[PDB]
Amino acid sequence: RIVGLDQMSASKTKKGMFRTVGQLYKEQLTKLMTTLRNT
Amino acid sequence: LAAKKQELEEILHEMEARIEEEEERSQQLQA
Amino acid sequence: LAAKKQELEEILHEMEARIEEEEERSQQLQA
Amino acid sequence: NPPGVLALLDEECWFPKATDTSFVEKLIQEQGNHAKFQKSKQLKDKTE
Repeated sequence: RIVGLDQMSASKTKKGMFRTVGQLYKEQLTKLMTTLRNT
Repeated sequence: LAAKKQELEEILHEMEARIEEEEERSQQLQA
Repeated sequence: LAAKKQELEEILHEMEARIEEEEERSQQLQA
Repeated sequence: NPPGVLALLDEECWFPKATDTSFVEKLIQEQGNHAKFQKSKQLKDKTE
């Protein structure tokens, strides 16, 4: 898992270092958009 | 060779961690 | 591939040692 | 601009102190100005 205190509340680890909760699906869909931008 | 490739992105991740940890150490030194 | 593997272990060990020493430096000298 | 639902979750996840009800109220307050979110406030059970 991503670095954080008592990970299964007040964790104060680094911000913007590792992958994010989600939104990788969103960027994958945007990449799919870019793939479909030429055909 | 594919395994070596994925270890190369592991190395890139580690160098990014290097930069971030240097920044964190400097910030903590400021305090 | 062998050279990059050796580089991989070297960077792993350096990352471990550096992140350790910086975490003690932060959590002690930050006061 | 005022963040969307996905963006608001993006900030909300990283907060140290947070809860579902506070997030819902904050979303309603920040997006109540916009007229593209129809609402029917007879159901205050976080269904909007």
